[PDB]
Amino acid sequence: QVLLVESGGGVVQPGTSLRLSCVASGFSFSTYGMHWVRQSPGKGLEWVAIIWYDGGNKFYADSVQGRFTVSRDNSKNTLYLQMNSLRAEDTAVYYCAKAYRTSLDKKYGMDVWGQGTTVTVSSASTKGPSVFPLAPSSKSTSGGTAALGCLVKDYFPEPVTVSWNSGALTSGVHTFPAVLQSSGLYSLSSVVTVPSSSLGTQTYICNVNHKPSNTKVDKKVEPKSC
Amino acid sequence: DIQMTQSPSTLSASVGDRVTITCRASQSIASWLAWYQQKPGKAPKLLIYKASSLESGVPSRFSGSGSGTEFTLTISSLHPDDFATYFCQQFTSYWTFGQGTKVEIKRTVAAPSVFIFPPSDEQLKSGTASVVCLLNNFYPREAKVQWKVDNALQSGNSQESVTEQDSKDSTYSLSSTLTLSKADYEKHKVYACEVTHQGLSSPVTKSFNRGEC
Amino acid sequence: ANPNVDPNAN
Repeated sequence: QVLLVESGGGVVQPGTSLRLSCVASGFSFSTYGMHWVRQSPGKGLEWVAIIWYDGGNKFYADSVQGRFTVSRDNSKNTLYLQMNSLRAEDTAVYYCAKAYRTSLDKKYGMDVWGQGTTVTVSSASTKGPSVFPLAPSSKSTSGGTAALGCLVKDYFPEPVTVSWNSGALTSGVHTFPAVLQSSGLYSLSSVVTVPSSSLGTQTYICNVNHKPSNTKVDKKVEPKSC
Repeated sequence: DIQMTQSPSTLSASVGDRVTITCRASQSIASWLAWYQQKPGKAPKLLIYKASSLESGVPSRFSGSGSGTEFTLTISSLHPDDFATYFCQQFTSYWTFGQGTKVEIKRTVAAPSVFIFPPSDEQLKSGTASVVCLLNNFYPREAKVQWKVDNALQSGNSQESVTEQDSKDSTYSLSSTLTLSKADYEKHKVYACEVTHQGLSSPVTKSFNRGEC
Repeated sequence: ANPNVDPNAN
């Protein structure tokens, strides 16, 4: 089956350079035009560049013209996107896409895309998370159910993994997607709904792991007297 | 520059419903139009090419029509796997996309369970106070959350995060976090989060007076 | 060199 796999994304400082890679299998790469497309909340899906089968003809979006350069090594079945003078508006998921096959048509789109690679332009430094308890209380109870959790604040970069009771607790858990604070750091929250009757005889521990900083925190969530 | 606009932007439909998505181009693109489907965390997948031609493996319940400036994508009977975001794309002059149409699963109204979490003593010692309001397993998605401090509303320093629609019960959950310094935290007493939603007969307020916890 | 024409080998 036709398959494309992007690589090279990550966190990068503004004004620096970064080269992305797209690896093709399941078709004759040397005979197809190839595309780069990017997706961000701010600008939606936005085409970036196209390169002809032989690596000759290349066309670019105005947003990236003069800063980005597309290339390909047909011997390595690899498509490349060199990004220079990177700025914050270039933060997006970058997809690579195969041109539609030759037909009698005069205009050509694209059929198969790759999974995508994430490019984050930021000045932040790698920081471990501060895990704060979201304590159960009279104000976090509904019926016979009580909510409790762990606030994972001020970490960078993504991602953070959160488990409960070393993975033995798998029901009632909602770990929320991270939000980017104005500080440039990330903060998320993991919450679990449990029977209120168990808070005295059951220990609830959240296990937060941020691999970039090798921070592994096991916080026991104890109820507040309120 | 050819600009593609889609309608609706968001649609709530039940399984087995017939859904029609419309795409309009700023100028005539003849039939050089393509429809893509995108699920969260996944790449876009081509469904229809050149306005009407179904791609290989795409179920026949998908169909596309139109020429020139007006185009439509039709799903005759929605399947659980069809709930995703759909993009149109013109390929006559470069490649531009519509803003996307999100098709979400319609289920019975479920009121949210509201919980409020006061800042920890550990964080308050660090000069930062984060208050968390939790809304759990509700539908529809559009629950509204406001932070009232001494019955006065707050603006800025309030971020919301919402989960994807749950695969098991098609509910949503939402957290709103109010981050304020200890200095501003000590300035006032009553901290509250008021929730409004169709599942609730009246607004729900969870509150705590500073120093009570 | 038109962007939307056939970008493939044949």
